[PDB]
Amino acid sequence: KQFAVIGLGRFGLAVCKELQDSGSQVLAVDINEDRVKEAAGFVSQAIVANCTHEETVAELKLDDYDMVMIAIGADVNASILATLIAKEAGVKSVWVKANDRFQARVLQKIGADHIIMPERDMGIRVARKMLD
Amino acid sequence: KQFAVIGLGRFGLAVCKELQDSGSQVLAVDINEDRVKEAAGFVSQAIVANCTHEETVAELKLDDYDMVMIAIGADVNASILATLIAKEAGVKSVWVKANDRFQARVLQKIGADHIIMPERDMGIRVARKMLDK
Amino acid sequence: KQFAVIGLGRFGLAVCKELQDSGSQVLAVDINEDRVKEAAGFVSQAIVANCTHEETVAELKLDDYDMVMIAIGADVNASILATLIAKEAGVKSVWVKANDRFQARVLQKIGADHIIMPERDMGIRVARKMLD
Amino acid sequence: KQFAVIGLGRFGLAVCKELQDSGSQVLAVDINEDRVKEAAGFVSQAIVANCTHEETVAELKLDDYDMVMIAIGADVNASILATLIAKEAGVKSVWVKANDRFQARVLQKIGADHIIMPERDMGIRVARKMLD
Amino acid sequence: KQFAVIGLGRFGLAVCKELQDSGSQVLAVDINEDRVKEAAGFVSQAIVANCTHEETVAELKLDDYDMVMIAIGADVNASILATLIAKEAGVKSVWVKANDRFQARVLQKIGADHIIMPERDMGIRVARKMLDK
Amino acid sequence: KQFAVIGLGRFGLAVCKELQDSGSQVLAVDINEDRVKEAAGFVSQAIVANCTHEETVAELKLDDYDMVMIAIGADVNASILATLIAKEAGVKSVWVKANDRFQARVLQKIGADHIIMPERDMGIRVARKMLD
Amino acid sequence: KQFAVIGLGRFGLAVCKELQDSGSQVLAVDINEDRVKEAAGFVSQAIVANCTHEETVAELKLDDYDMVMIAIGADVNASILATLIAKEAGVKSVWVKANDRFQARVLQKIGADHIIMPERDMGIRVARKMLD
Amino acid sequence: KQFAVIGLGRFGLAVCKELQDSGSQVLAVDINEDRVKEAAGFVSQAIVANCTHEETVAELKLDDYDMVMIAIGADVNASILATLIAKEAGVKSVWVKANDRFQARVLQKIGADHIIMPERDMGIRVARKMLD
Amino acid sequence: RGVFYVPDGKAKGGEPRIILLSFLGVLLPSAVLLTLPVFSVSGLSITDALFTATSAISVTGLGVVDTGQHFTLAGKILLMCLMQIGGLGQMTLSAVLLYMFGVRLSLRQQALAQVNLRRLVKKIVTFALVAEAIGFVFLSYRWVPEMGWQTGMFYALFHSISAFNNAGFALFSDSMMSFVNDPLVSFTLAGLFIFGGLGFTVIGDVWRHWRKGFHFLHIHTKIMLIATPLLLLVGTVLFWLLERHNPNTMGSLTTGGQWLAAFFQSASARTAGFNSVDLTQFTQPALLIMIVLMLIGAGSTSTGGGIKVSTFAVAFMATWTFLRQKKHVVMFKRTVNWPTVTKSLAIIVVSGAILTTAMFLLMLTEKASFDKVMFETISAFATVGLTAGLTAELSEPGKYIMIVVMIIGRIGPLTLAYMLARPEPTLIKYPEDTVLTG
Amino acid sequence: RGVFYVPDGKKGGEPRIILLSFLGVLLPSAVLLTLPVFSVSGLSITDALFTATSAISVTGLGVVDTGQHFTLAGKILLMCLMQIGGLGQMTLSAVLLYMFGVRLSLRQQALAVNLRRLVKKIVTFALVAEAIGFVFLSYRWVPEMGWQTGMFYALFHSISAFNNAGFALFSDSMMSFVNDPLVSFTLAGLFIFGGLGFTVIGDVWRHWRKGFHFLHIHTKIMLIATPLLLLVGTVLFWLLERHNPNTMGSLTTGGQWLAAFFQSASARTAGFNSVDLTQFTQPALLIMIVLMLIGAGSTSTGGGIKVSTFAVAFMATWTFLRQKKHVVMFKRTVNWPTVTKSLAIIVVSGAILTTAMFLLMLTEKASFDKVMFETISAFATVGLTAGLTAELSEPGKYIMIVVMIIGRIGPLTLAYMLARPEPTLIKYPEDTVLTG
Ligand SMILES: Nc1ncnc2c1ncn2[C@@H]1O[C@H](COP(=O)(O)OP(=O)(O)O)[C@@H](O)[C@H]1O
Ligand SMILES: Nc1ncnc2c1ncn2[C@@H]1O[C@H](COP(=O)(O)OP(=O)(O)O)[C@@H](O)[C@H]1O
Ligand SMILES: Nc1ncnc2c1ncn2[C@@H]1O[C@H](COP(=O)(O)OP(=O)(O)O)[C@@H](O)[C@H]1O
Ligand SMILES: Nc1ncnc2c1ncn2[C@@H]1O[C@H](COP(=O)(O)OP(=O)(O)O)[C@@H](O)[C@H]1O
Ligand SMILES: [K+]
Ligand SMILES: [K+]
Ligand SMILES: [Mg+2]
Ligand SMILES: [Mg+2]
Repeated sequence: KQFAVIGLGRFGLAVCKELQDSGSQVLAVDINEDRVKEAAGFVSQAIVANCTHEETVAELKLDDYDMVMIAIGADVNASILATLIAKEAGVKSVWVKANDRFQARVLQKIGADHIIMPERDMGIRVARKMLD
Repeated sequence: KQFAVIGLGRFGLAVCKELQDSGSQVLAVDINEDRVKEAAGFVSQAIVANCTHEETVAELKLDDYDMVMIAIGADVNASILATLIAKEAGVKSVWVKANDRFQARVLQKIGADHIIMPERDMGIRVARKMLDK
Repeated sequence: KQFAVIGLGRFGLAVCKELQDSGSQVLAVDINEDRVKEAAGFVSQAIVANCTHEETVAELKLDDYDMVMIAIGADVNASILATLIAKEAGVKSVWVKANDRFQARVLQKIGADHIIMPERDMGIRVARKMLD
Repeated sequence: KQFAVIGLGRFGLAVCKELQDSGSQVLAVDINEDRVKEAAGFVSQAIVANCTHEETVAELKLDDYDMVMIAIGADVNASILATLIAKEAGVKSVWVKANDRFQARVLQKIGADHIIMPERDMGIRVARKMLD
Repeated sequence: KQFAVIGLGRFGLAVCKELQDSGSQVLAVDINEDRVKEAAGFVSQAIVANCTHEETVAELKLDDYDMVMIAIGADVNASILATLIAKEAGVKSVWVKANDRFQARVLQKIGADHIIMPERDMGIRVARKMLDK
Repeated sequence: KQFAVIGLGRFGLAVCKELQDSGSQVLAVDINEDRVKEAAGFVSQAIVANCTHEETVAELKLDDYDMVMIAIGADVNASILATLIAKEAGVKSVWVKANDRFQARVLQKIGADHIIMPERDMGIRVARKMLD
Repeated sequence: KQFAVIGLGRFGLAVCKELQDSGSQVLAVDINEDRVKEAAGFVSQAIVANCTHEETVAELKLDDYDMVMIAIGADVNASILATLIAKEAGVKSVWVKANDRFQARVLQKIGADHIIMPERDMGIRVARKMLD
Repeated sequence: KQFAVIGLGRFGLAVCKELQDSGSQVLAVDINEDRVKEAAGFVSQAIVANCTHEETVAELKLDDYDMVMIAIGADVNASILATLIAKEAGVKSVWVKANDRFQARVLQKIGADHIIMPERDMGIRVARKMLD
Repeated sequence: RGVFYVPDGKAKGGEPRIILLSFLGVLLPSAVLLTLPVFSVSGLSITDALFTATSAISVTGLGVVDTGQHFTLAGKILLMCLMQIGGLGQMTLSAVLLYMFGVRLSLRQQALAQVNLRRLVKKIVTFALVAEAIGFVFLSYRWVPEMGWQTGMFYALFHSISAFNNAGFALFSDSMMSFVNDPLVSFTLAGLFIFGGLGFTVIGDVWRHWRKGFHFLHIHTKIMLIATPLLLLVGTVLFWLLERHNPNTMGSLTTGGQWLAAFFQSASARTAGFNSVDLTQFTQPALLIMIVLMLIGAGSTSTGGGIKVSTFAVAFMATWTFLRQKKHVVMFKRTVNWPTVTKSLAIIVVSGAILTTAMFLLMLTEKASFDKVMFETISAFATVGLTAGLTAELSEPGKYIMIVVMIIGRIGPLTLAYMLARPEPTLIKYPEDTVLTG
Repeated sequence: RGVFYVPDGKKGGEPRIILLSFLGVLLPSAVLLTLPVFSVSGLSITDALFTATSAISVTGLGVVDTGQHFTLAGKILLMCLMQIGGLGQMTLSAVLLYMFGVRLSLRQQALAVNLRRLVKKIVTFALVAEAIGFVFLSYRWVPEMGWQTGMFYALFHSISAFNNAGFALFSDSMMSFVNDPLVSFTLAGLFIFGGLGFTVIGDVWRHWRKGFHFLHIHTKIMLIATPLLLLVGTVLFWLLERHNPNTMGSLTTGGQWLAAFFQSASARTAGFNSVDLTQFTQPALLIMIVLMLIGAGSTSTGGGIKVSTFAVAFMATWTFLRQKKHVVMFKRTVNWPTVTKSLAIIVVSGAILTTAMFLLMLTEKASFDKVMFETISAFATVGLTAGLTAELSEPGKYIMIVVMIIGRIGPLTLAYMLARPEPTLIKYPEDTVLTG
């Protein structure tokens, strides 16, 4: 019902658009204001915030939301740190977007619920769609 | 079924994994010798080449394969040029990976049979999976 | 008879000079402010803008202009994307300067009405000039 | 109608193509062997040689030819030197391609008969085609 | 006194050289064989291996060592991953060098006992020498 | 006890912080203005200047200060030039950070009074800590 | 007695310093104003001018100076054009500082009296000094 | 009678040419394969190597040669490193080419016996030739 | 704590809209309230109530009617609340917008490469009450014995609020004329609008970092801590010199009374409104000096002012930099960037343009000497409220114009500051051409 | 031809040239005016130096009557002095602008018409305009005054009007010609053209065929603002003075409009007053003060801050109020340094005017409107008096002299100090200061 997306890049914006189409309350959070404005009309609430900062995450009650997406791809360190703050903040389900396999090993092994590497996953399915 | 993969990045290597594990024979092309050596371990044929040159693409005989995959991500010029060369060669079906919508519509004008944009497609499917349907 | 010249390199200034001297009003667009200042002397209106942005082209109102020249030579991506955006903006006639035959076929397939290759065309005409 | 072309770039290949189509015997010189092989099928005679090397030019006997094309674009210094050697050898009429106005001014002041600037001339003539 | 050093960089060699001169048994691990040979004459035992591979670390038996030093600076992601493996292997004390404060803040939340930022630590420690010269 | 710290990087700021906290006035110099702003809060005086130019160092009056620290890490050439110019300026005690053994020996030959290699020294003293 | 040097780089500034210390009136001309400021104290008259421009060279009466030095090194076309304009203007003796063998060959073909190759002449000189 | 030249630029090629034409035996060391090949047409021994690494310096035994000439021009750091390692090896006499005065004085502090600045030396010598 | 904000949506400054509606959102309900006969003994006209409501919300203190008599006890309390809303409301509102402006700046810096708002508001309210409490007890020390327990506290608490808020409203027929030689009230009021017109940022910075010393204070704090005593000193000395020999207003005082009157007028010139001495019989050279003082105003985040002291300080040292032809404007070893220099210069030129049209209009609607017209226009625009006699004889069209001047002068410089901060971005830019100036 | 210059050597240096030129022309004139050959009765040192300052600064303010107190030799001296003031200021500004453009072009080349003919064109334009004014004025004054008196007054007043000096040979300046249109438009055209600027005249001369669109930005700004300023001044002066019996109430409908237009045109740094300013109402006095501040064109004979400066300030204020990123005039962006120059000129002029007004109210005892009007007139070089110049004291004369000197050279000097300041090798950190 209530969803939170951190990082409003290509992957984050795409998630928000479908989540709003299904009539669900989605929270979009991003460090860059310019990207928040792009997703402002596609989400219920749009906030410019730094999810690396522990106190900022505390105020935005992410534990109330059912699912949380960390969709930061450029900074390998920021995604790892944002995931670790979300888990200690009390988020039950944390989904993390990983760009490389080395990061995916860390995120899974520190306790992230779901690990998503967009380039690999279509790599599997595009092959499957060619096969059949 | 024989498949051709152009580009040996994260996407191309995943395609090679799945296709080889599915029992098919694939040919892998990349410009960097480091990536083709890793791919040579499992692919049927691994060749280092540039797919933006007409003669090199003609030597590879891409027209034999029913499905040709282009996985050039960083260089949009290389992706568009390789797609154009493959289409001019006479390959029946072309699948190309695109990073943004402008590249997607340029590939649409060129005539790529199927265009895959991993970021937005995973956004769509992850949203669907969160919606539990 | 209004013209729009996008790209103010060596080709663009020559086109603007020959167009203005013929009594027709032209619009000059470039990202380099120095070249816009150079063209501003003899051009009816000169604008510092990026034509690879779809919103920038929309407010430029290139659809009003009868014919649009895209004279971006160095950046192939800029030429391709400007041609695509101009065609998607519903402009009647698009003329594009191409630096390579691979670029020429791409521009033709996008939908550019006339494609100019300076080195090839000048070569053909110089060879013809040698005959007579 | 006997002609010679020095340098087999895009402009040089176009000149050779059109001039062979017109039905005249030509000799093409280029420092790179691959372009000589590409143009050998079209041109009457193609020899791999350097025209900044004076005894090579003397062997080539360029003074027999009515008109000569020097179409070296990348190296301005090579173009000026080739023009000087061609003029010293006794060529009645020399035509040289210039990429920049400074090179064109140097070439005119040293004594080149005709100066071809592909971008500008195409600029005026494309604009003239635009008018009608 | 049992010690292990992970990553034979500039910081790694300095740790290995000083610690061996005291008379302690030290293990030197590095992915690059060339830097292992340079440390061969300054350590008791040096093995060329990757410590981000889970199976390799079990062979090394890092649990017996009293202290482990992770001195990977170039790849911050490898430094984070190597710290997790040592903790999972049961190493009582893990010392990791951090180039940036962002990496250090992650490392503290991991559970690394000591976090070493050599450039900042010399900042106070050299400056204190200035006061009393 | 007047100190001058040239280069306000990770090492430089910590030196400035400790020196100022210990009750002494320090001078902070850096070419990156945004990095000068951070030090300007806790440093007696901060200056945006290039210390590889002789006249700039002359205007800085580094000769008055008791001790000068050069903490330029990435640019080896800049560190060498700063150390040399400081010695010509007439600084009594010069302390220079070194990132390489060849750099350290070059600085020693120039006349640097104290040479600090943070990685090597930190490794030695951390090894001492682990021993005890 | 009367010397004119165009280009106030490392070579031209040294020429000025030696010629004026010898006790002769020297004209230092450079397009960049900062170099003219640096060389202004040494030389009798310092002028910021563009010797690429024919009218400026005509106004600055270089034809009465005993010898004229063209010491532009970076731009080959600018140096060639300055030499050729100086020869056209009636300068009896023109010495040109050339950086490349192709440039030296072109200048020799033009008619420059003396050609100076800086590192090459040092090549022979230092070789002879090592030999004896 | 045995000489070693580090760096195969125009200065290095000229010094090798004159040393050979005077009848001496020279060793040419450089990093670029094309230039060491060009020197190999006439040098007694041509080795492609980097002179900033100690092991190669010890392997090719600079200490045997009486005179070593270091002609690294573009990279100041490479020239400083080559001079430092040459002095460390124990070669009696080191000659190094410097581009600017700061590099020259750093080299003098390091211990280079003779320092060559081609630009300023040409300046003085051509001024002397100008005088008489 | 949580440093975040919700973007307004699809990129021009909306803070000018926030300021404009906040001022109009309180003036209109206050205007209709004053029409009720419960607050006035005889009732007010729509124009008179609007002028009074504007003056109370703007805390200018200009009165078309006598405050002490025309208003009832309920009306006097109503005036008391409004000048809290005008002075402390702007001080809180400016601090809130300044806090949010920094938050947007901080997050954008993090993207490229402090207490919470509720906590900050508590200190602003706490500072206002404790300051008015100190003034209340000191003023009660004198007025309670003279007028009684209940009247003494009310007059003391009224004037403590008015002085701190830079309102200048007085419950006596003559504003502080009966206390020319009285130091207790003259200094208690003086301290109230000196610290009231100092800025919360200056008080807050000194409160939190006084131990580090003056050198490590913020640039804005250092400017206000030097210029305000400097302005008070030059105002006191220069008023004393030009008024010591004028028999009408200050010539009949004692030597200590000379300086007390001179200091009180200079302190109240910087947007307070109290006048220990009569301004009608106040010489022209001293009128110009007071006119300059009114324009210079109080601090940026204070209860009142015109253009602020920092705005005047930057332009003053920008001129010094220009005449010495320095590349950068420097104070306290800090460079003031060109956009800040442009803001300071733009506020002065825009204010002068507004003042000229306002001055021109008044001489058309009403007929009086120009020196009186300029003085009244500056007082309304700079929110000082010091009158020269033209206010009493104001006409109906003149009242409307003076209302607009009070509103524009109250919000103008702060609003124009934020328009310069965040202009609307454009994708189309025109070529630059040189225009001859000088 | 040759585009080159010799560097100064070793801050802005043209302010020094302007200041030394003004002082080295003022001092000899002050020395000459003490000689009794030029004055029938002789002048005091203070009065003579005040007259020299008014002549060189072409302010036209007179502590003594021009027609009576000066002899024929002195009258010719005044003509030469006001030529020097106006035409020399125009020529010096043109020469400095030419040298600035030369340095700009050379630095542009390094990064990536000659002066003599320009001076000849300035003198030719001045003589042609002055000859046209002379013949037009002689058409009227020669028949009524004689052959040689008629030519002399016509030439004198043509010189004064073109140079924007305002010196008149009658006891009351242009008071006797309120309803005469010939002299009114003859003088008006002279300081409208004289105050238009040589840059505008040259740009229209060389590029009128391409049309108004392809003219330079400064030329367009002047050609739009000058008629607009003239029209608004005429309309305001007609509206505010058509019911005042003392100035325009007794005149005819055409006469009222003629007087209003003449006052509007002469308020822009000319100095001629067809009507009396002593009996001039307060709002119209404020309007005329604003007009005097706005002044004439940049490279002209006028004074005060120039019309282009006021236009840039106006458009910048409009841009700020609309919160636009760039100041745009005629589809051209005005760069931030130019806006800063305009605003700084306004602020510095205002500060100087405030100090001067305070000093005058100290030394002299008069109402504020008179003191402010006189200060604006002296600083803006207009020279229009409101009855305070005749009652000046000696310290008042000194202060007015300083105001005239600073006003004549100030705005151009402050423009050129901003043009190329001292470079610095030491910079301090940037810190934010709250404004507004
Ligand atoms: N012209 C080309 N022909 C063949 N392969 C190419 C060409 N250009 C790039 N490639 C290869 O395609 C791969 C794509 O990598 P990248 O652009 O990083 O996307 P990803 O690695 O995410 O798939 C690269 O490893 C590169 O070696
Ligand atoms: N995205 C863009 N939008 C508009 N103009 C552009 C863009 N990219 C490049 N240009 C302009 O197009 C011109 C073509 O560049 P260049 O290759 O130098 O021209 P030429 O072919 O004459 O050499 C450049 O001057 C550049 O300013
Ligand atoms: N020539 C110079 N003069 C003064 N300061 C310099 C100069 N060159 C570099 N610096 C400063 O020295 C600092 C050193 O930073 P860096 O090289 O990243 O080392 P660290 O890892 O200690 O930050 C840089 O912030 C840079 O601004
Ligand atoms: N580390 C190095 N070891 C050996 N040779 C080098 C090294 N670095 C540069 N060189 C050589 O020194 C030569 C000098 O280069 P360059 O400055 O371009 O020519 P020149 O010095 O003649 O102007 C180059 O040819 C280069 O190959
Ligand atoms: K007030
Ligand atoms: K005048
Ligand atoms: Mg250079
Ligand atoms: Mg070389």
